[PDB]
Amino acid sequence: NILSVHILNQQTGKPAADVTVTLEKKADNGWLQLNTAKTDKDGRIKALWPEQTATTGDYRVVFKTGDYFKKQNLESFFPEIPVEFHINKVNEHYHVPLLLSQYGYSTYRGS
Amino acid sequence: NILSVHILNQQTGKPAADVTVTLEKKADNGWLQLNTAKTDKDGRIKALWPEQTATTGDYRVVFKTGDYFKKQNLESFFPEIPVEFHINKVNEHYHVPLLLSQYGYSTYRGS
Amino acid sequence: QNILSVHILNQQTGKPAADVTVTLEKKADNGWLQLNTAKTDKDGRIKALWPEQTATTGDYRVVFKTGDYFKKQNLESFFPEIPVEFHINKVNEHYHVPLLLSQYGYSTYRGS
Amino acid sequence: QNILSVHILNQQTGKPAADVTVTLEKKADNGWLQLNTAKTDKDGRIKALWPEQTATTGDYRVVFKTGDYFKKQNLESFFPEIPVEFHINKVNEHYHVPLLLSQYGYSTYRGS
Ligand SMILES: [Zn+2]
Ligand SMILES: [Zn+2]
Ligand SMILES: [Zn+2]
Ligand SMILES: [Zn+2]
Ligand SMILES: [Zn+2]
Ligand SMILES: [Zn+2]
Ligand SMILES: [Zn+2]
Ligand SMILES: [Zn+2]
Ligand SMILES: [Zn+2]
Ligand SMILES: [Zn+2]
Ligand SMILES: [Zn+2]
Ligand SMILES: [Zn+2]
Ligand SMILES: [Zn+2]
Ligand SMILES: [Zn+2]
Ligand SMILES: [Zn+2]
Ligand SMILES: [Zn+2]
Ligand SMILES: [Zn+2]
Ligand SMILES: [Zn+2]
Repeated sequence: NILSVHILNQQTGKPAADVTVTLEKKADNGWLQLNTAKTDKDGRIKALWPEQTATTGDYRVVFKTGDYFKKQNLESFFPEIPVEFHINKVNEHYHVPLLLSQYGYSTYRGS
Repeated sequence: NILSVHILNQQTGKPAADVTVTLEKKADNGWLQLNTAKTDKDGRIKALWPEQTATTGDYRVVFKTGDYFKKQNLESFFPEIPVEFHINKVNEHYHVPLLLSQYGYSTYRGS
Repeated sequence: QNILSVHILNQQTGKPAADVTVTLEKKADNGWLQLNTAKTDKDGRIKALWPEQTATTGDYRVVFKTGDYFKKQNLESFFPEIPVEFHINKVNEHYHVPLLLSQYGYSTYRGS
Repeated sequence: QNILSVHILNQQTGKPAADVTVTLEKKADNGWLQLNTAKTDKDGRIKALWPEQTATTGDYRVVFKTGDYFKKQNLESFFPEIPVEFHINKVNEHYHVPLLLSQYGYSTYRGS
């Protein structure tokens, strides 16, 4: 499977479990949803890509982090966190982690 | 003006100049553009809000960093960088910096 | 500006980290010599961390005493303190070293 | 899973930083004390950085020799090297310290 994401809560140093994440493909107009899943107990979704071959182009994962903090009775600057990325080789592995705090985050292409 | 953004290029330790940044307002499960501007020689847009009172709700600034890198013949993982945030109080200041590399970034509410 | 500014933004509150002790040291042979110590102000800033002596080129270290900052709030942190080592290759320039801070994560960089 | 792992991701390439020297030191009574040194593999990893000797609680630091890493590519960096200090309260636990590296900025955290 060509896409994995995970969330590490930088305030606890522990994974953010049970966080909804969506995957969309950029279309000519707007976006098209490909999948949705929730991070597991290790804050991971190891296989977020649906059962379909990928094409080169732009994609967007959206980590629903607002809800995750809301459940802890915590406020956050971000209602959710979209990350847009480009696939240029269709059978490569893509890894998009999120390092999360209430009022800041980091994301990168992981190994 | 209630919204400032700036971009620091972590690969040079210098500001990212002449980068286009849009501002959108959330409305009916879609987004509406309110303004667009370019970071100055210091990587800043001091006054990104249009000349109209802000309303509470969710907003999205989109840093056009894919284009910034492509002009330098540098590949980037991200075609652009959207950041969504809540504006709960219409008259206070919102500062949304971006720390930028080709394959990673950080954003946060600034002071 | 002063040759050296530092500030701390608490990423968990989205507000500056006030009253955090920060030291400045110069590399001296295989060790370090303290040049100054100061505390972030109410905006999380130390606008002028260099003491009133001429800065020389070479390597330096700021240590953000963040373990203590979190301990006062009865919060645990992975880092007892956070050292950042950097170059001062040119004494005619301004050096800005921000710290973006969480209990189990941080970022630092050369700012403007 | 080892008491201590570290890895480096070069955020300018989106690829691991290979063959980077990393030391590990303990905060002993007589000063900082080297316990081990190693080099990241082709995946940017040192999965087992602890020496064979039993770990105790206390303060430790890893120093990623990134200055050298960039100098081999004829690239400048703000940091001669990057120290990261951290607490080990439970010797039975796994401690992971990734470094996300750019020439003029980095991020670190306690990983899973
Ligand atoms: Zn992962
Ligand atoms: Zn959204
Ligand atoms: Zn693309
Ligand atoms: Zn992966
Ligand atoms: Zn992979
Ligand atoms: Zn700014
Ligand atoms: Zn977009
Ligand atoms: Zn909102
Ligand atoms: Zn501001
Ligand atoms: Zn402000
Ligand atoms: Zn500052
Ligand atoms: Zn120290
Ligand atoms: Zn130097
Ligand atoms: Zn400055
Ligand atoms: Zn690792
Ligand atoms: Zn050192
Ligand atoms: Zn300790
Ligand atoms: Zn690990």
